[PDB]
Amino acid sequence: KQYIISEELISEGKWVKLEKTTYMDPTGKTRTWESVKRTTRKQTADGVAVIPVLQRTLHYECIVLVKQFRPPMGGYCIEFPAGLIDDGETPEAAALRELEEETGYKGDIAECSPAVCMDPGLSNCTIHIVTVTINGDDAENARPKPKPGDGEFVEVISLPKNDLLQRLDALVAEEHLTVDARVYSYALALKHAN
Amino acid sequence: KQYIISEELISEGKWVKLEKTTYMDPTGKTRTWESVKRTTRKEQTADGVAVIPVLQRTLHYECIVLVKQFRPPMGGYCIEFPAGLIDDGETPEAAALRELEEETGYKGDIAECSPAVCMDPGLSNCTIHIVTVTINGDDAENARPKPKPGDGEFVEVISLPKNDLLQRLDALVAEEHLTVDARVYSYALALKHA
Ligand SMILES: Cc1n[nH]c(C)c1-c1ccccc1N
Ligand SMILES: Cc1n[nH]c(C)c1-c1ccccc1N
Ligand SMILES: [Cl-]
Ligand SMILES: [Mg+2]
Ligand SMILES: [Mg+2]
Ligand SMILES: [Mg+2]
Ligand SMILES: [Mg+2]
Repeated sequence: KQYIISEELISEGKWVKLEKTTYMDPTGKTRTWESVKRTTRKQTADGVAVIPVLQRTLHYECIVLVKQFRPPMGGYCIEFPAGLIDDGETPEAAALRELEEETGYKGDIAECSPAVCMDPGLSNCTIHIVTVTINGDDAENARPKPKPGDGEFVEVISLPKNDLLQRLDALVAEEHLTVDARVYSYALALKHAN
Repeated sequence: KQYIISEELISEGKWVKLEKTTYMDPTGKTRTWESVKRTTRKEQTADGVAVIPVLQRTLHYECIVLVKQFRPPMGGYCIEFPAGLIDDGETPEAAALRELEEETGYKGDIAECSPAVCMDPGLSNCTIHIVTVTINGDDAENARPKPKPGDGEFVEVISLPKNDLLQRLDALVAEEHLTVDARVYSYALALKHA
């Protein structure tokens, strides 16, 4: 019933662009919407977010998270390991690559989501949420070495799965950090499931 | 270690603006970052709220109440948590309860409210409070929930069981052409993994 009529370019940067989307509402009236987009997409989605489950025997299962300075936020944020998918790359391969680059861990694919939207009121940005198990007992994951690219500066924070929300709340309280919405939504559901 | 140096405007629309952010990296080098921001924010702790509405009913499995909406940036329909911006002077809990009633028709009760969490921190400064709300479906006020949508709002309600959320979300994705929200998918994945 609703559909895109046309798109006007307001201001295109190098990486980000701002468009004025004109769309048909379900009654019949025409309405406008300043939509946001990325220029880097070719591709199933823009990027991937890795839910990395660190499994070590006789230890609590941990979720591997990344702390980075984020200039749009103007501060540090706790997030799932993540990054854009390169040209000629399946979402599963981008997940294992980004996981190793940012954390140093070599993981195995458990499952992969379809394209899911990030902030659909604001932007068109999508990701594949990729669940990855990491064998922490394997010798390749004994001394994990992050391989950061030019510009990335990532700090690894592994928190136990069984108390993820409470440990995230503790980090917000004593270090002024902004936890990611998807990380928080995941941590909430872990507690709510019971 | 890392901090904001300056923020110069590239373009400002009625609702969204694009800024050229300059920041210091941890090696001591100056770098730039195109950052997206909303013009509607002012004194609020976050831009908006996302409602995780747990519909509770005697001799019913708990349901998560979701909303289906055409989203002009995505160019199609999206399945999301009920959500909207926080009005000036409005507390996050009141915004959550109002938006839930407007989009679904349900009168909820506050369970818990998250701190400000980032929506897409590589792209924008946008934040929300994730407000968990219980809905007493046995109450007479929640018997015939009538959505009260504002100007330009056209919301359909989709209530799915909590114990089978991910599979029911996948079943909707296979049947029709629509995108599931990343926070909703993250929530459903956690319910599986717990
Ligand atoms: C979403 C949303 N919530 N509140 C407003 C004013 C918007 C908006 C409207 C058109 C284009 C971009 C926006 N960010
Ligand atoms: C995020 C991200 N992934 N890849 C690039 C080039 C960006 C980016 C960098 C600075 C400002 C805006 C952006 N979208
Ligand atoms: Cl798993
Ligand atoms: Mg990254
Ligand atoms: Mg990387
Ligand atoms: Mg809304
Ligand atoms: Mg609304």
